[PDB]
Amino acid sequence: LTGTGVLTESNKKFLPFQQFGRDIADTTDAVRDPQTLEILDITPCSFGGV
Amino acid sequence: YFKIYSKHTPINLVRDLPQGFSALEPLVDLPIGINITRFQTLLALH
Repeated sequence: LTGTGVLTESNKKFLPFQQFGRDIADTTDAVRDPQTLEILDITPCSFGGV
Repeated sequence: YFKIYSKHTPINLVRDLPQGFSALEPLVDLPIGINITRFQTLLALH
């Protein structure tokens, strides 16, 4: 799964079966790392209209 | 893929199911790949 975003520690709890967080419009809010099982929040990199 | 969802809760009412909302989480998913049309339940008998 390919995406561009900042990776941060994820406060939201995930049950063991659960692997991917869901956003409103078909994008992945959070991901659990495959190698080590910790939830990571995904935030899109800062963009501001100029 | 055989999917089993299991939830365990203490039950006050012996006779019937308690009214209430319970969410069942999948314990495991297994690739048995067999067709099942009937099922039976095993009870240990003293």
